[PDB]
Amino acid sequence: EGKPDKLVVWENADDGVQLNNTKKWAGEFTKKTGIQVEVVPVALLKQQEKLTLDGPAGKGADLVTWPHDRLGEAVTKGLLQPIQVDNSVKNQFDDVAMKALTYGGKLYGLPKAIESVALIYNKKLMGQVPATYDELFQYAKANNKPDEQKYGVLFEANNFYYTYFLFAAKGAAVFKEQDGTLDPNEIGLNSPEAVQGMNEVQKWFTEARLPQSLKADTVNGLFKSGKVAAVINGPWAIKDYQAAGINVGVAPLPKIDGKDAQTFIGVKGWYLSAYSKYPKYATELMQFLTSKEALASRFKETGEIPPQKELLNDPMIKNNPVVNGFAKQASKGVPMPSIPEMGVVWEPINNAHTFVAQGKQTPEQALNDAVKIMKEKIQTMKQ
Ligand SMILES: OC[C@H]1O[C@@H]2O[C@H]3[C@H](O)[C@@H](O)[C@@H](O[C@H]4[C@H](O)[C@@H](O)[C@@H](O[C@H]5[C@H](O)[C@@H](O)[C@@H](O[C@H]6[C@H](O)[C@@H](O)[C@@H](O[C@H]7[C@H](O)[C@@H](O)[C@@H](O[C@H]8[C@H](O)[C@@H](O)[C@@H](O[C@H]1[C@H](O)[C@H]2O)O[C@@H]8CO)O[C@@H]7CO)O[C@@H]6CO)O[C@@H]5CO)O[C@@H]4CO)O[C@@H]3CO
Repeated sequence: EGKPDKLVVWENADDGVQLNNTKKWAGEFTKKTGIQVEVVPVALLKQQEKLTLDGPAGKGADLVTWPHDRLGEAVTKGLLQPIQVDNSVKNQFDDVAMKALTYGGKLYGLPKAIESVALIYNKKLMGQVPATYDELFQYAKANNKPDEQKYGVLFEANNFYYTYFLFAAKGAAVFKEQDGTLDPNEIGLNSPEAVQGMNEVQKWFTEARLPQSLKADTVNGLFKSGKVAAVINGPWAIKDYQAAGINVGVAPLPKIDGKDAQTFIGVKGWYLSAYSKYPKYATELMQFLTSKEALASRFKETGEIPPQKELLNDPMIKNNPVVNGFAKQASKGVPMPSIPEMGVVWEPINNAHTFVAQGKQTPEQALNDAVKIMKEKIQTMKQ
């Protein structure tokens, strides 16, 4: 008496390819095992906050997903539990991706996607990509006409995730480096070099005339409308652009100060809620959703590159010029930090970008204020 064996999965609310693909494969798991699986759309960046509330209340999903940067935060808050999988299961995936989903020596997920932003261009507007960043920036300055919705280069310049390469080019770092990624609280986001990076961000709004209070929808919408020659964005945008009829090209970001652009690398995995009533069955589902066959289908539908060893060297991924551009850029990037203190960085740093873009605060004042705030919030991350 009482046998409603039902699992809940939260997938990104893209009202599209990512949601459908998971609905597909969860249904195949139901067909195989008899276990009912409900795939519910919840925005990628809202999932961790939602589980924080709903999880302890018994209303959270069994499987959840978000980029790995906030793993340490999630693990320290007790949102997630380490997963029980065989060595052979782990061996199917790329080591960088597995490392990103590991915290304190414990594995917290199986990867679905590995990603970096690159230069995505309209081939009908841009035949050849600029050789350097200075050339890209001049092209932007010469062609960005916000008085007609036409742009040469447009991207989320008010977002640190996107602007990181500007900071990295100047020698700036999220956390200072000294043998290992584990950084106690040495934030480097208001170093002289970090101000240099934020100086470059300012230039995109002053010289290149980028719109105020930017968001993804503005960037994507204007590109899909054929009004933008090039954007800086990730593999997650490709299907949307192609369905909008854009003949898309993808190239690594043009060299900045003569060096490879150091973009963030992101890993998206399935995680297992610490409040799941069925961790055994949910982990079985997690393995099913990240199998070679499942992830090959996921790439075809969603365009997101699966960090599965064999698939990474599969022709549809390694020998696809569009996918190749992202892969090359990611090879020059750095994984986002995943230590708990990373869960204090994003809001103040993005706020700093906004103050700079809106001409309300200087790069120095914005970043100094931001790091002060970060340090303050970290002093409450303990028992
Ligand atoms: O189609 C585009 C996109 O649109 C939808 O997302 C919108 C969302 O639904 C809105 O709610 C709003 O989001 C705000 C959010 O709700 C607020 O809480 C806050 O967000 C904070 C985060 O919660 C917090 O986690 C952190 O976020 C940082 C990440 O942790 C970090 O990993 C990185 O994020 C980047 C991702 O790593 C990367 O994958 C890439 O994301 C793309 C998606 O993968 C792709 O599917 C698609 O997403 C849809 C989405 O499904 C809709 O629901 O496009 C994405 C790129 O546009 O890019 C990420 C960076 O954007 O960096 C972030 C910090 O930027 O900190 C934040 C800030 O405190 O603020 C949110 C914004 O106001 O807006 C989004 C529209 O983007």
